[PDB]
Amino acid sequence: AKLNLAVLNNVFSELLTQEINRSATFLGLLSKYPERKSNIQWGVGMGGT
Amino acid sequence: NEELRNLLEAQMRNAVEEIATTLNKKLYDGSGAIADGGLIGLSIAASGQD
Repeated sequence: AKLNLAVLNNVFSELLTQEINRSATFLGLLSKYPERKSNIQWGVGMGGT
Repeated sequence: NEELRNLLEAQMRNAVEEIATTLNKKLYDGSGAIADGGLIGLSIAASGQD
């Protein structure tokens, strides 16, 4: 077609396919807690008696 | 920590529970033995000993 071969359109389709593995499994169950302090600090007991 | 305030009562409970966990520790092996608590035990109560 010597007419309308230089004036075509180049539309895509609605077919984006996600190809990356972006998942959070172990983060998704750690029972997230807030904290307003410089460092969490607790006590650990040993033996001795 | 509301367990370590009363230092007499907390250490008394560790003292009794250390008597108990060394009592059955030296109950499988008594051997008479003034240093061992005075038990005869079970290492010679279930053998060919006297």
